[PDB]
Amino acid sequence: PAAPSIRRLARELGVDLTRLRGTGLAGRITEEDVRRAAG
Amino acid sequence: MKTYDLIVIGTGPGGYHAAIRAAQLGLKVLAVEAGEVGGVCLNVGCIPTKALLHAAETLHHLKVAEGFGLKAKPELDLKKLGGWRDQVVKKLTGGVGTLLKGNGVELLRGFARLVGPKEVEVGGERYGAKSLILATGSEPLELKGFPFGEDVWDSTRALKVEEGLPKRLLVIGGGAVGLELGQVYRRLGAEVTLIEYMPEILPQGDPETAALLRRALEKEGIRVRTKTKAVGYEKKKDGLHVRLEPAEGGEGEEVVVDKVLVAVGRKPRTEGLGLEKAGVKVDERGFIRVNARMETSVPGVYAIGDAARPPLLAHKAMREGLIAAENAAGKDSAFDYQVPSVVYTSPEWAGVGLTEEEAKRAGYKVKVGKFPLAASGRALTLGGAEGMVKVVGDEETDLLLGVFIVGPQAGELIAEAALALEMGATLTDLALTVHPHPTLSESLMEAAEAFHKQAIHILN
Amino acid sequence: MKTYDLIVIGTGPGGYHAAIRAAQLGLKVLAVEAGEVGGVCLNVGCIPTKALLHAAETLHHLKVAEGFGLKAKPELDLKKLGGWRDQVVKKLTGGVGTLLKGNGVELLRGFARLVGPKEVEVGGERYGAKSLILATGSEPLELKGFPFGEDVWDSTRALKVEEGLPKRLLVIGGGAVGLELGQVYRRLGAEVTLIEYMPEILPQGDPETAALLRRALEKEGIRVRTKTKAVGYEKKKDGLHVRLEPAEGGEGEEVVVDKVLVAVGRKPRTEGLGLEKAGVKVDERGFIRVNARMETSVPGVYAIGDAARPPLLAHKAMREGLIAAENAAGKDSAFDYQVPSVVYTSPEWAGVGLTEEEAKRAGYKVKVGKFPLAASGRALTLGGAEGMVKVVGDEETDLLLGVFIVGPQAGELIAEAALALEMGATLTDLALTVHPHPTLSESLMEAAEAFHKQAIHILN
Ligand SMILES: Cc1cc2nc3c(=O)[nH]c(=O)nc-3n(C[C@H](O)[C@H](O)[C@H](O)COP(=O)(O)OP(=O)(O)OC[C@H]3O[C@@H](n4cnc5c(N)ncnc54)[C@H](O)[C@@H]3O)c2cc1C
Ligand SMILES: Cc1cc2nc3c(=O)[nH]c(=O)nc-3n(C[C@H](O)[C@H](O)[C@H](O)COP(=O)(O)OP(=O)(O)OC[C@H]3O[C@@H](n4cnc5c(N)ncnc54)[C@H](O)[C@@H]3O)c2cc1C
Repeated sequence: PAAPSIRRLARELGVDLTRLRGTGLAGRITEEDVRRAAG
Repeated sequence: MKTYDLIVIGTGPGGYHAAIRAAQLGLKVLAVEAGEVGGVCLNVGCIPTKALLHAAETLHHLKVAEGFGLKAKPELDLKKLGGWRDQVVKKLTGGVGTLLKGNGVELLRGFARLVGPKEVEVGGERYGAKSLILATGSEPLELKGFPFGEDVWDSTRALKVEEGLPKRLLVIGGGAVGLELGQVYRRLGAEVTLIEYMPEILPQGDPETAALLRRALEKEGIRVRTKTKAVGYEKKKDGLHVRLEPAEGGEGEEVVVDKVLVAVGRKPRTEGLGLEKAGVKVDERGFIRVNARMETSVPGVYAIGDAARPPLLAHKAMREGLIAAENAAGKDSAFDYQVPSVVYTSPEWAGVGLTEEEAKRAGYKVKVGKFPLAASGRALTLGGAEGMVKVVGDEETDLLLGVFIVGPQAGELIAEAALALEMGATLTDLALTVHPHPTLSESLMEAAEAFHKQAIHILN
Repeated sequence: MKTYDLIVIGTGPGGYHAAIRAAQLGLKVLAVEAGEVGGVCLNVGCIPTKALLHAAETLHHLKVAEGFGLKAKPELDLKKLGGWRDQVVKKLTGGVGTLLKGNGVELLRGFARLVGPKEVEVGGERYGAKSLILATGSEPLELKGFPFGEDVWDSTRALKVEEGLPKRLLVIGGGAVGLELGQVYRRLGAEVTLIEYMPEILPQGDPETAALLRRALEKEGIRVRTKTKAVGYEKKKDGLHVRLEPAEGGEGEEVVVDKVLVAVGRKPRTEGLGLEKAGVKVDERGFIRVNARMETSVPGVYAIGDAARPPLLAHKAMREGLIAAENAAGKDSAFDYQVPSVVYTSPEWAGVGLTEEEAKRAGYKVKVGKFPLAASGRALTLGGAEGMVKVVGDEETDLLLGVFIVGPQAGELIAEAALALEMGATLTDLALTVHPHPTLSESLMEAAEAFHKQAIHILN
């Protein structure tokens, strides 16, 4: 799963993490992944 | 005049955290408290119980200490102990009041009852607010055939160890409350028999680590009877004749004790709160229905802690209070965190995440790693290595699923496990973190290595 | 010429980890040990010192215990204490011997010396292998003007508390060894003065938390002199007249004690090891030059632990042994981990990551969060707070950079911080992890809250 900070940021930016594909290590969702999806 | 953006009913861990966070976010808060500030945890729960447990452990460890040359004839004065306990509680509850005031929170004493969706009545006076946070906690659950009285105590009465220790004590309930108070009384000289209806104590936790705790308590002389239920009793001249019976029923048995401690659970304080006047939905068990945002069926009204849903734990209530306050302040927070649970007995018990059974039920390819404290150098330097760490993970993804610990400082070590889960750590991540040597925390690192069949301090 | 896949010289934390891991990976291993199996940590370092500290803390805590009704007239038998210490050490070293044999490792007792890149000579016999791992450790560093003798002790001699406690002890060195042994002697009844060349004790760690530890030690009667260096001494009828001077030199002052403990560092045991016959490069200080793979200047020859590089810590040596073993086994491993450091004094001190200064030098926009133990419910239930948690992070990315803790169990709590750094956690990740209440671990969570000016139990 995603780290607390990323999950919280996603709620703030209205991003649905279940629709994202992380670009981090093993598919890990990064903060930039969330920000990129946000706008 | 005087208006509020938020009214918080209850100043327990949940309530005072909700009030304070709301104040930090710029809301004008009114906190209502019918009894002692701080709630159950600070007044008659966590705090006084942990204080008693520490005193008992200090006394108890002197036996092992004789082994390294510390000779003494320790005598524990119960009246003095009670006084210290009271001192610790007063210091903390006074601290909560100071924090509330320091944050600009208005404290009102009295029993609050809703009379509408956004209106509360306290002592005949009405108060309204755009947001209401219900944090009324819970109370000891009464057991059929054992109504609370002079001979049947709840946890609150059991805390007053200075009011005469019973020669023989029967504890009903193998949860955190019964186990902790049971060990306190045993270490203070009472004979203690503890019964649990389920097959194992701490039925909500890992059976393997829980069993090790039971065995440790039995070693101290506490007679633990699992798969056993209390049916009733009758006061006699020589004491209370309690009737025990198998969980499924059958062979009736009687045990004679002087006092009975009933610790079979809690009941949410949601009756007579005016919920039926506000339109707030409550489930069959009495818990206020809430979603991830801690919101009830009424917009603007939130519920947190023991009154909202189990597990009935303090750190959970505190976090839920923060979420509710943040949402009342216009933010968008949700509770999606891992909640660890700790038993402060000695050895301690702690767990977080999924048990093997739960992980299996969820579809994971369950695999476990185990590390016994007997192989811990730190444990030995502390006078005794008794316990173990078990890690539960998925064999295919290597993802960590749960961690269960039995041993000294288990409650402190579980925080690392909680973080590991929150960060989506794999067993490899846990094993690769360099834990300080010698420390008890190393048991987590090694349990992970064991998961991979390559632990160093034990054969694989 | 007897041959093996790998020959490990030394069976300390690093060596025995290397030997075991290599064996688990299918290699035929020979481990050579010139003294006691288990090295410094188990024989004259970590283990016996932690044992003594636990006994001292147990005795010390009884004073606070009187506060909660525990009456006692403690009498500590030093011979019995030393006996227990020896007992703990024997159990652990014998344990390492059983692990080595249980893993199929061949143990040879004697002093190994290289005679070539891949050949070692022990007791006049030659042994060869494809890979060699040098894990020879270190020894107490001598101090100019204070040659070790009957009145000038090294850490090993200091451990023998049953050989009479001096009335007055002077400790030279404000590192982990000096502080721990200084406190052991103080708690056992001696007058103790500790001197440190640098501006603050634990010069490698955070100055703020280190200062809190110093003040705590000073409260117990231990006189700590910082920015001060010992130059020499003169033995007179009334004791040892030690000459002290400002770090940068200058006016001299004198202090009189009965014994002196020199704990200014360690010297890697790399002389007389045959390195000059094998082509292994060593730096000015005696450390065997190595890269992240733990490889020396000679292919197939690795060096780990104290013999390879500072910090001179056990857990570090252990991990390095695993890395060297894995690579000797054909894997592609490398050491690139956060290494915590712990001081087992009471309160304990622990740190991992970057200090405020290091972070700034690294180019980060430094921001800090602090949480005092005085605001901890758990600390109060344990007899009274005394410490703090300080988190260092980047105000722009919110990334956690370092964590420093002073208080009870600091050593156990730093592992969570180590994990956080390895997982790339932010201050928010830490603040959002639900730590159990009440526990000392909560201080890390609240320090993280404080970093964002929203801690609950303290005014921001
Ligand atoms: C013996 C014992 C030991 C425990 N040990 C632990 C432990 O170690 N760790 C742990 O996590 N948990 C422990 N718990 C459980 C923990 O105490 C609870 O989970 C926690 O206190 C719940 O917080 P809360 O804010 O929801 O409710 P509570 O703390 O119960 O607080 C609710 C507050 O609301 C007030 N109130 C209620 N109704 C009204 C009303 N109508 N108007 C005004 N005020 C009202 C109450 O008087 C009270 O002060 C223990 C419990 C017991 C009994
Ligand atoms: C008083 C004290 C307390 C300490 N407390 C701690 C603590 O709490 N935590 C911590 O992390 N660190 C602590 N340390 C430091 C820790 O002990 C070292 O970092 C650790 O022992 C290093 O492991 P090592 O395997 O590299 O070396 P060592 O443990 O020194 O082991 C090297 C081994 O090689 C053997 N050997 C050497 N040369 C040869 C040769 N030529 N042939 C054959 N055998 C040979 C030695 O006899 C020895 O057994 C402490 C040190 C001291 C002095």
